[PDB]
Amino acid sequence: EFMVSLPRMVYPQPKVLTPCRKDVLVVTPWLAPIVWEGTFNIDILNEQFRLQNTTIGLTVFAIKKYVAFLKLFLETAEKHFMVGHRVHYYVFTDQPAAVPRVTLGTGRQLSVLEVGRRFLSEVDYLVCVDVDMEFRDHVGVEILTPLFGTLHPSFYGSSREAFTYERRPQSQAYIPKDEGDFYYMGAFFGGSVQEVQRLTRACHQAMMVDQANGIEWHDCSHLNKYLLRHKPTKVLSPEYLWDQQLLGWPAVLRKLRFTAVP
Ligand SMILES: [Hg+2]
Ligand SMILES: [Hg+2]
Ligand SMILES: [Hg+2]
Ligand SMILES: [Hg+2]
Ligand SMILES: [Hg+2]
Repeated sequence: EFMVSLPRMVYPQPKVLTPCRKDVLVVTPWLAPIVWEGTFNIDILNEQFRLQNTTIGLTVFAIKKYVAFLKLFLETAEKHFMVGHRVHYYVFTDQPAAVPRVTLGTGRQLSVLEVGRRFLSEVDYLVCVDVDMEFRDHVGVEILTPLFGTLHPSFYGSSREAFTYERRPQSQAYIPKDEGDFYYMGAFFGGSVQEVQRLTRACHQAMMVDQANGIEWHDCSHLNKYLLRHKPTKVLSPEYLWDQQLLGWPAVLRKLRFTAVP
């Protein structure tokens, strides 16, 4: 779409001969940024996305006992997720009446969809996350792109042969030992509505094929196969999907933004 000029802004000059980070990879081999603290100026990005009147959809499934995680999830999203931008939460649940009444900031809305094209007209981007989580620091427009995945926090330092991809050749999710860029976790992915729908359609079909052939990480295996074959346009660092009880707070993580609930 047509993009208006940015206003005058005052910020430190980028330093061509100073790397952002010397401890981590900040760009994939297909030139997608890998999003770590210290790589982005959020004021620039906020301007760019507000000038497009960007709306972000946040989708969460909360079935059976998982409804209990909604209150903390939504309260913390209010403090940390896309603050200043238009947000539409979509809570898919078998217990609509048990969704807690959480107070939202202006320009933010929540829809409860009961489970046993709306997204295209309502939001620009869709972000798909697990509900048994809390935001502890900024998660903002720096993630937005046509298609993103997030590095699994248990495997970011692992060699690809150790990745727990699907290794049975009979599965549609099969990845051999000599293939793989990263191990992505399904607990946080997203993109444009069109790209997220492409992904979820592909995954659903591959899973149907495997079921027909008698074969069943499941969600993570199919995601990982899709993102191998359709490279994400941004990758989120493990700042964006962490478990402090399991993994601590290593020096490489400057912020812990979205985490497991103890
Ligand atoms: Hg930098
Ligand atoms: Hg989704
Ligand atoms: Hg989702
Ligand atoms: Hg897939
Ligand atoms: Hg998937």
